[PDB]
Amino acid sequence: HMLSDEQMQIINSLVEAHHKTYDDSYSDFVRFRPPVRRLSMLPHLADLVSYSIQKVIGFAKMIPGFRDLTAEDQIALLKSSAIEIIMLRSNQSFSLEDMSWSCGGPDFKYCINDVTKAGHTLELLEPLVKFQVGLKKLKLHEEEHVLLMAICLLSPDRPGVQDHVRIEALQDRLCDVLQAYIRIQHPGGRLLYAKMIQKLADLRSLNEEHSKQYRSLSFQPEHSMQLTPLVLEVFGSEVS
Amino acid sequence: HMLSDEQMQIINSLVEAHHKTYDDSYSDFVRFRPPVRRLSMLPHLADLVSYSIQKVIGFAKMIPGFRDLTAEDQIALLKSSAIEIIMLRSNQSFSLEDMSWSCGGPDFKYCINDVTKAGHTLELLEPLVKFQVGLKKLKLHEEEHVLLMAICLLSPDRPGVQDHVRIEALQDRLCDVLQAYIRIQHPGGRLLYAKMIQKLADLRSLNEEHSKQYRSLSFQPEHSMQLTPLVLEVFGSEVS
Amino acid sequence: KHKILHRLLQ
Amino acid sequence: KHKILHRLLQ
Ligand SMILES: C=C1/C(=C\C=C2/CCC[C@]3(C)[C@@H]([C@H](C)CC#C[SiH](C)C)CC[C@@H]23)C[C@@H](O)C[C@@H]1O
Ligand SMILES: C=C1/C(=C\C=C2/CCC[C@]3(C)[C@@H]([C@H](C)CC#C[SiH](C)C)CC[C@@H]23)C[C@@H](O)C[C@@H]1O
Repeated sequence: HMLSDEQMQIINSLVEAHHKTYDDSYSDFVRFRPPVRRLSMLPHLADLVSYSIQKVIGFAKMIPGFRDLTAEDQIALLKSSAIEIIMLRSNQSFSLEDMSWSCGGPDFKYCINDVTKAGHTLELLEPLVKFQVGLKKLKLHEEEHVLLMAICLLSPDRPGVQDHVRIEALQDRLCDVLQAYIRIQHPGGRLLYAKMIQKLADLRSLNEEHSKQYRSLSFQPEHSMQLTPLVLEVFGSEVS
Repeated sequence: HMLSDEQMQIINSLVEAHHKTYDDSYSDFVRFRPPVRRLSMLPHLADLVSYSIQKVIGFAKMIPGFRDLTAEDQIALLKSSAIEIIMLRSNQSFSLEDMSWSCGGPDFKYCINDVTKAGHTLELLEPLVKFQVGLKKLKLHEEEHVLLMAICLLSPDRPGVQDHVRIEALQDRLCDVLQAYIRIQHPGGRLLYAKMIQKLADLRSLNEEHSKQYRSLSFQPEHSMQLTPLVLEVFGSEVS
Repeated sequence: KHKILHRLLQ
Repeated sequence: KHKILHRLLQ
């Protein structure tokens, strides 16, 4: 009926980790190749994604226990989950009014139409936007949002993970925290935990569709040359 | 005492090739990651170099005979010579008044100090700037400038070339053209051909120093991640 | 290998 | 392999 002290330490650590790696001013965005509105938005969006991967790495490194995993497992988790975390963390900039991600100025407002000009199709972008509004409607506390990113990251059912038992134990601890937080601190959240778990299922489907469409980009050198080295590494298919 | 018809065809082809691949308006530069003045200029200069490599490829493809070389030889010539051609072609933006490369607006004016903020040292930048002023003082006709870029590109003494005899024959033809052009069309150019050949020697030394310093960048992943895929490919050490 | 170069060389 | 990832993971 009350959160334990070690549970709230986990929440505090995760909130601080997200605050250190998510800059609400979006002032770094001016450093990206500018947006252009065939794949006119691919340079800007490639830089946005590459920048966001670095932030997700920085967040991962501050999840309790992640840094104690083997380097291979840390990479395996990041390679399969980075795109899902980007999709989850982007909900903070998503607007129900505009049906778009608004990152400060109008140059950094991203429509569905912008993302099609980076090589993606409605097969991905329709479920992605439905995901964003459903997630936005959940009205998650910051505590819950960061717990869900951490649970997503620490999923043991990813290709290439070795220490399955250690990662599942870590994820189990985080799920316990989130269930207890919702029950005690979220008024009217009786169905919230189940909804959040469903969103993790949705992200798997979005992950699959994104990887399919990314393979088309990466197989065409005039497009893949527009990506960044970090995007090529993380979204690529090399195995450790 | 007069240029032959096949010699002036070569000149015409090369001039047209340079005009198609060198845009004097510099309007594409706004598409690069913006300049920032530790290696604050590395993103902008990486994009400038990557863009310039694409132009040098496009110029190479229009040199008579280059496209008839094997793909491996085309790559070998481009990998060893791209940095020299960039240094040669950049003389068009170099200003004796400012001791700098001025590409339209003041955001795209590059000092020696700008290039140090991309990871290079005076060991490279001092000889590079002395090279630019000496080359600028030669006051080359456009015909001569483009011939020298083509002769530079078509050098058979590069690591990894296979069809040495074919490439040297091509370069010999271009040298004959340039010697004849200077003699007939360049008043007071008795010593010009020798000076231009010396500049090719200077570029070898600049190439060596650049490759040495590039190896330092490329061995540090926080810097190499700022490069482009094309720069990593062309300036890298992989062999076909 | 040299995937982008090959593409740019047509 | 995964040169940048290793570096970013410290
Ligand atoms: C990235 C973020 C933000 C927005 C996210 C967006 C809008 C642009 C298109 C993106 C990136 C999708 C693409 C399908 C993903 C891709 C690719 Si690539 C093959 C060009 C996934 C998430 C989408 C802004 C801010 O909230 C930080 C956050 O981290
Ligand atoms: C590139 C060009 C231009 C200028 C050339 C410049 C100024 C910036 C620094 C450069 C690029 C040097 C660097 C030492 C090379 C590098 C690197 Si990379 C390890 C960050 C070599 C030539 C230098 C503009 C225009 O005239 C088109 C031309 O093509």
